[PDB]
Amino acid sequence: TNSKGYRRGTRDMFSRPFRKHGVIPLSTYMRVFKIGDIVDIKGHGAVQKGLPYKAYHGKTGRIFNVTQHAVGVIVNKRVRGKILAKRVNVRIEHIHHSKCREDFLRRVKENERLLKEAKEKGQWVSLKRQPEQPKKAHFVKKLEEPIALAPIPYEFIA
Amino acid sequence: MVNVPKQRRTFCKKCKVHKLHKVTQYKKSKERKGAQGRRRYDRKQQGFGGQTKPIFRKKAKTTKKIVLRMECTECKYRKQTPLKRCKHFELGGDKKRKGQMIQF
Amino acid sequence: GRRPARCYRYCKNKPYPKSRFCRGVPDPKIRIFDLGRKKATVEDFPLCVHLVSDEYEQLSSEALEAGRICCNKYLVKYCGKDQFHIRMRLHPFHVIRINKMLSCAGADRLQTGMRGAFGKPQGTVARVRIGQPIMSVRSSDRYKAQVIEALRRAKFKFPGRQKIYVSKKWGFTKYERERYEELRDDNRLEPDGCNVKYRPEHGPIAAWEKAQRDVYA
Amino acid sequence: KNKQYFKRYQVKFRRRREGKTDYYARKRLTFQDKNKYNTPKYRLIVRLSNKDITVQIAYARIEGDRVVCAAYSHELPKYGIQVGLTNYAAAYCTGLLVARRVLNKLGLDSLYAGCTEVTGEEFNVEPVDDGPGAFRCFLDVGLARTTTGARVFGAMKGAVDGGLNIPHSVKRFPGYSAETKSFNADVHRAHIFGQHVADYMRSLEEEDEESFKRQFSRYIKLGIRADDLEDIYKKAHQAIRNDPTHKVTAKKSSAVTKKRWNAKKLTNEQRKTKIAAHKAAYVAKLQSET
Amino acid sequence: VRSFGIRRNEKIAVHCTVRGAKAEEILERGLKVREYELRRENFSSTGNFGFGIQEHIDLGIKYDPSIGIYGLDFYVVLGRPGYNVNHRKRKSGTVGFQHRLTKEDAMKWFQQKYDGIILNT
Amino acid sequence: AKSKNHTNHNQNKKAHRNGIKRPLRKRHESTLGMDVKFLINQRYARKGNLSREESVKRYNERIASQKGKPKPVTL
RNA sequence: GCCAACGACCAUACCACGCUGAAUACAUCGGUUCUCGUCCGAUCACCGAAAUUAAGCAGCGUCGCGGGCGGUUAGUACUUAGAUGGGGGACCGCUUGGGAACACCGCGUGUUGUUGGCCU
RNA sequence: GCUGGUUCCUUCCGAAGUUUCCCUCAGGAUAGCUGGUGCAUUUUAAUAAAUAAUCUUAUCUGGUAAAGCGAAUGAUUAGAGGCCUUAGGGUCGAAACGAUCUUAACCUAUUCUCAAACUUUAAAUGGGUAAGAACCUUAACUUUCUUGAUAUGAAGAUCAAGGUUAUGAUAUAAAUGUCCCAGUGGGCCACUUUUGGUAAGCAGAACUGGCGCUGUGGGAUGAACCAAACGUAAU
RNA sequence: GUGAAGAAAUUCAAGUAAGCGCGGGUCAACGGCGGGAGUAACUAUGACUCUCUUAAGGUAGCCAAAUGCCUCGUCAUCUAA
RNA sequence: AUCUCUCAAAUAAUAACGGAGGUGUCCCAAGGCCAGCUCAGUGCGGACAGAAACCACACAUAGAGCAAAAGGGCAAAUGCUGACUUGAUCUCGGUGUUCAGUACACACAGGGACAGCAAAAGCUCGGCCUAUCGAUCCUUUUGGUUUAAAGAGUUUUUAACAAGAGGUGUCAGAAAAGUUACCAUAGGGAUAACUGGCUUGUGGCGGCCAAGCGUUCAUAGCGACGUCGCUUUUUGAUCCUUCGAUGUCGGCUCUUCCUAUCAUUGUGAAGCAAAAUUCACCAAGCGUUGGAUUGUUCACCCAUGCAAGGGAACGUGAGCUGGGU
Repeated sequence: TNSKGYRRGTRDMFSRPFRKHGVIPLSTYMRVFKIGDIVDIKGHGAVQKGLPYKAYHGKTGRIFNVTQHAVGVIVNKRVRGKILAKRVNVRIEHIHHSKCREDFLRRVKENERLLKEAKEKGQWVSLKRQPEQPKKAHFVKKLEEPIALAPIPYEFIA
Repeated sequence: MVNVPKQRRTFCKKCKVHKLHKVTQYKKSKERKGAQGRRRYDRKQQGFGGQTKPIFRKKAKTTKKIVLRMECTECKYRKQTPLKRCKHFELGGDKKRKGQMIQF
Repeated sequence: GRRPARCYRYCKNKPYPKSRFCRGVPDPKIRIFDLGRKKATVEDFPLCVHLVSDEYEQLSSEALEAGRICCNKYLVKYCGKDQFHIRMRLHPFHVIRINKMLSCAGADRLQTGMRGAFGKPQGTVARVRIGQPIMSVRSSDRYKAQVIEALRRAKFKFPGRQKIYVSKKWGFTKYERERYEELRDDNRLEPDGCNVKYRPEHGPIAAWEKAQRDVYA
Repeated sequence: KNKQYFKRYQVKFRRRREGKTDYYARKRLTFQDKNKYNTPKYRLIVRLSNKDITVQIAYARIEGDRVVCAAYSHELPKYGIQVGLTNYAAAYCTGLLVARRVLNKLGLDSLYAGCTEVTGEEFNVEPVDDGPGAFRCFLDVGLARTTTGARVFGAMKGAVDGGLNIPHSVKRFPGYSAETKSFNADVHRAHIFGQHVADYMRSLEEEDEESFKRQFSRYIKLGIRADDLEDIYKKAHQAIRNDPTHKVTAKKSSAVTKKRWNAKKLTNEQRKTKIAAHKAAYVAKLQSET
Repeated sequence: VRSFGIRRNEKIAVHCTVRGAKAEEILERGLKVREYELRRENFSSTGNFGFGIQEHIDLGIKYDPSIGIYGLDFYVVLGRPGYNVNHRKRKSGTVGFQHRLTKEDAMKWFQQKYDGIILNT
Repeated sequence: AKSKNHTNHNQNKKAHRNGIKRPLRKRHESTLGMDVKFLINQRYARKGNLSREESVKRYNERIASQKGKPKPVTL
């Protein structure tokens, strides 16, 4: 008739994977984390010192205060319905690095550079993305084994 | 049973270091009037009222917590720190002895 | 107490498992699942015939008791007493809860108004899907008439609707009947109780070697 | 037995399988505070072997440890230490060696001369003001029991007498008897000068010639009598402070794929030709009788 | 266990180990009372062998009626040069098919020196 | 009685009527609950920012006091 | 082609067995006076070398176990979405789209970093 | 804190039966929803190089459907093979310790069927964040510091360079205060999901849409079905 | 009321009436008034015997009662029923 | 009030007197920390040695243990043993949960101070993490070297301020026994008894397949285990309608209707010689009684009868009666 409290229904949020138990690999303490960086939260089930609660595992947000061995992240939590900006402290192994900026930061380089090679030829930029267009009009030869190749059913008898 | 070793080296707030502190129990100090609360509950009660104030029934807790005055051994300062709720508690102890057969 | 199953004909819940503290449950005698010459090898019974279903039916276990003792008592009459292998392919691993009015003796005076609503266990059931065979009869090819007519009299004890496959299998193997022989004829299949062995190659050598020994010498 | 054992079993790491690290010091040493983001740790490895001890200063990184400088006791026959390379006193000069093999990289040679007269007192360095604060390091012994006066702490005693600021106590220096302390500094001056190795010989000069056919042989092959061992170890200290040349090498080279050598790994073709004849050999063993 | 009333932390039993320069004299003392043609098992499969003795006075000691008699069990573990690899803190590791001692390595070595037959019953 | 205690009908039609209200995008944000120095250090560098044009060039001439910085590339 | 120290990801590294291993090495290995620990110098601790490459370890072998990867089971099972679609009901079919999984067959057997070092 | 009533007409906007607390369960307070009244203003404000909410991109998370028991745990049918020496009957034998099969296990390779409180694997529907000038680099400056021999790192304050502003389609205007102003805090119905019950026009939840508040067309008939939402009229 | 300590308010101590506590009497005062086991030359039944309890174990008597659930008790009678 | 797994439908949230359990404590070590060692079990060995212990070598991915429920988690630990310990301390705010995005309470990330272990790195602000708890008022204690008692000084006293304690378990927290068939008011169809509706465990119920019985003979007549449907006057189940009122059992009287056929008319079948009977079909046209006891309905009993069906408006109280409640 309940949940309440603080770690309920975490038989699979903080379960370990198949055979990734054991000593946490030591790169997790070695990562550098800055202020304003973006970060994910997967609560690591083998470290009880300040897990995120279950309402923040899965959620990304911006660091804005780093300490000795934990980080104070800003995670958007939807309440009803006024989305709040939370201010969560978590440790390091309950955090990963985002990748969602990482593609864009290589798009900022190239749009700086696709205009840089076009700095000399002049024209023209064509910087912004497009979603998938229709392909074109082709024509395709068989050329290579003319048609039929002809699938026709016979699908029951069984 | 909760032993407390009757000495400990905790933080003497007056000396500003850790000093050796003798431990005790707080017990109670009865309600000696004229406290103003008695000096009132001795006039609201007085003639022709029929018991004005709540008489607390419905006792529910079985234990209480325990408070230890912890007197400083240098500057005789004291400090009241509680504990958890414990149903049996004797300080002084006869400290636990481990790996041991019951004898005779 | 022996509740009818006009009231228990569908998959109405996600299925009850069998706990390990609730002892006091009724002990059934649905303990028999294979009947006939269960010890005969694959070479003795090459014909296999299933009784395949047509709904997501939930079968009672009363019906499955009748469906084996029906097909035994034609095949010990019209097949010879050992020339077959009746096998239930389908186990009744569920619980049904029966809140019946055992409300005699008339003075408990709180019995249930709606207080409380615990269930009460009085048996099993067996759930079935479409295209899921319920029994399979492994026999010799001579009694093909005697077995496809034996299973008609197993239909009319089951609810629902059934369809009677004669297999292209070679008995209870996973193999096709002709494809059984081609893989059999040199070394590659080995006898067992009622089944075979599947490509004993990897590895490493001696299992290839010693199974090549005895087929040679 | 033990077949679905393998589907579920997963392995302790690599260097807990080899038995080399411990990963319970490794987390706790190399932890820097995550607000002093990337300034490294600079710990001090001391690893010892049957032949030759090793001291490297390093700091871990994501991609394996970086190493700033390393110094072995095998370099010491340059500086006059011919044999007896795993003494405590031979462990002293190696930790002395990197503590001067590394300050040339920083140019911290004008400052922090260190305890130039070594006698066995805990002379942690002082931060010389208005500029360069002293180099910092922390001890990493890893998998040796830190017992009172082990060989690994002379290497530490080499470094703090070299000039590197390491926090340490004395309780695992030799001869500081913990019943009861006994800041007896002078037993270092008998150990860091190696004299109790010599006084082991001076207490064995008289009993057995076969004792010299036993342990501390080959001092006899170099004529190393049991009297001048300090004079070796005094001379090293002023000669290690001459030149740590950092072991430059200009072979350049004889290294490449000589000679094959280590049994390359049989691709699937010649695997199959091995199986093709073996199956042909077994029927040939069967066609022999028929 | 209460079948014989022995209790947790009751100190029922005494044991002591001997390594080197005292094993090989105590065992031959224990072998004359054994009259060392000792039975075949007595031989664990890991190359180890131990035996029971009675009447412990005949191990070169006085009877001493103040202490009485005491029945003994012996157990001798053999090895090869190299088994410390199994039992070190740093770079440990197991051994292999050989240097692991078979039972025949323990029966030959008892047949070879000390000249006792193994009494293959 | 018992008809309807604890439902969610009409609960995200309400929460999507005066709608779902993203927070903000504030240029500066509160440093309330940050590391407390850190912030006393940045409160000391905020006062000492004195050179806009004047001393900001000058210390390069002080780098040439060691003819530059050949040595300190290490630590 | 290697070795040591220190690692990273943490089985393509693991396990079993068998073979090989120049040099650098590592070990194995000798001792108990000191430091030092132990019921026991086995473990640790400290001293230094006679023996050995047996074993560790390293490299490999095996239609090996496992684990890794790919095809394939499969446009399958399931599933968003739609109908005044079928059926007595279970349930099914169609349309619009997303689309797995065991098994099975194949193919791989660690890759690498920093620092010294050997060079068969 | 309950029953009954509560008196003009048009015009505009338009609900709730939920959350937390309460000697609270026919009531309140409390937030959500509502109206009013403003105000601030944008090359998404008045003669954009920037916001905002369904898809796309990129990237995180998940353990349900399916799958699985020749993976663990948990049930579990059937036989096969086995030196066996655990072996029960025996048997040739005084027993056999010589041996014979048999039968029980045990071990090996299988096999039938499963699981709200079982998992190796793992969907669709989904949940999070990102998508440029509040940017991108370059510089030397700053700091008492805790860390650091560039008295380097970090976080900043001013300069230098920057093309065409960095998916799509949208903008019935959006942003923000106050009055937290009125009412409400009995809900019912339905697809798909679902629990209790034998069932129920029964009981209880998840999602979306409706009814309540809603007329008109259709289903002869009807609160919810299917069409369609409604100023007075013609075509 | 009494004594004591204190600058006093006040605090302490002895003593402490009736009730209550302890104790005796009373039920034509309110009320209450038991179990299990084994046994008699056929079964049955239990005069007897064991035994556990309690303040006392319901005695004279009456009764399916206007009082007995089971019950329309079982037997006789009254009735054609 | 509170905790765990499930329900829960792959974020988080989600309900019922749904399912399985837990809590109101326990611990000076079961808290801290440094070092050392590895567990369940199996295997081979060893006097008294089976299940007997204990020593001993190999295997041993956690199948052990971690105060306790359940779940996660842990292998040079968080487990076992040993060293030394008091950080189970003092202070200031902030965050997570519950959330109104309030308070307790628990937890967490820090600053300051004082310390413990450790060679050091470091670790510690109780219990490896998720429960193990409590306002105001009043009482109380500890603290300043305190402020106030307002005419002024000193001392007692009282009060104030800060941190704890004494407890509200109905756990955001009144101080609280029954009865009314003598009754009352405000209301309620938000709520029972009563008809009607929906429902069928119960009631009642007829086909499929035949193991059978039927001397023989399956199906003249029955028909085991199955299996599928049908009726709702009882029994319930619900709570839709009615509480500013629908007269609530029966019997008497009197109507009509239904077949689920007891008898009669018309037929078929039989293990149908006649007689007697049984099975089945079309069939509701005419019948379906008199009495003893009981308030009852079914009830059984005497008697009539070639031969004594079952039901519908819970038919019928301004129709009666008033025996039952």
